[PDB]
Amino acid sequence: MVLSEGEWQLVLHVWAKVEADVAGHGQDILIRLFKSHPETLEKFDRFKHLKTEAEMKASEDLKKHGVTVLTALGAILKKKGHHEAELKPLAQSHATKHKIPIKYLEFISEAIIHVLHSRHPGNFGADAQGAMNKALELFRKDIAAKYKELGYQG
Ligand code: HEM
Ligand SMILES: [Xe]
Ligand SMILES: [Xe]
Ligand SMILES: [Xe]
Ligand SMILES: [Xe]
Repeated sequence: MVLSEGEWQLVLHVWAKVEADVAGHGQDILIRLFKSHPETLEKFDRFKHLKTEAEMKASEDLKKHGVTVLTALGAILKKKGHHEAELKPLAQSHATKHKIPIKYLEFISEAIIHVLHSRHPGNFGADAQGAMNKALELFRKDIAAKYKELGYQG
């Protein structure tokens, strides 16, 4: 699939607002993911112990990881489809070391969309959400193709 420049503009415009507070958005997204789909938390031996939303919000370690996640995603989105080089090490670590199924990438995509919708209603109307969804679908499609080459695809 290919996004139009108009679609990338909608994605990068709302992303510019996300970058004003990377740590805060990273925290919101990861917490939303763990509350909505508790099973995903089991993949993080680093955070499995967190029992409540309050503990999650208080974790400095969780906030640091959210920044790492958003920084990696932001670098990919800014390539506007030319992300082959950036995707390789991510696909390798998530397929071979972390063992993250495609299903879980769908869950975090949903979490990202929910958070942007709540925090940026004026910059995340239907058209902007559709463009972000297309961008995340492209990301997942390419990661899935990589998983298959690496011998995981699941
Ligand atoms: C938007 C998608 C995601 C991005 C861009 C992303 C990015 C990253 C980055 C940059 C790292 C550190 C380097 C590495 O290990 O590759 C990482 C580590 C990791 N990721 Fe992801 N990730 C994503 C989704 C997920 C999901 C959905 C899960 C599981 C539910 C997951 C589980 C992990 C785990 C277990 C680690 C290691 C954490 C640690 O112990 O330090 N990731 N991820
Ligand atoms: Xe995140
Ligand atoms: Xe990933
Ligand atoms: Xe994603
Ligand atoms: Xe992408």
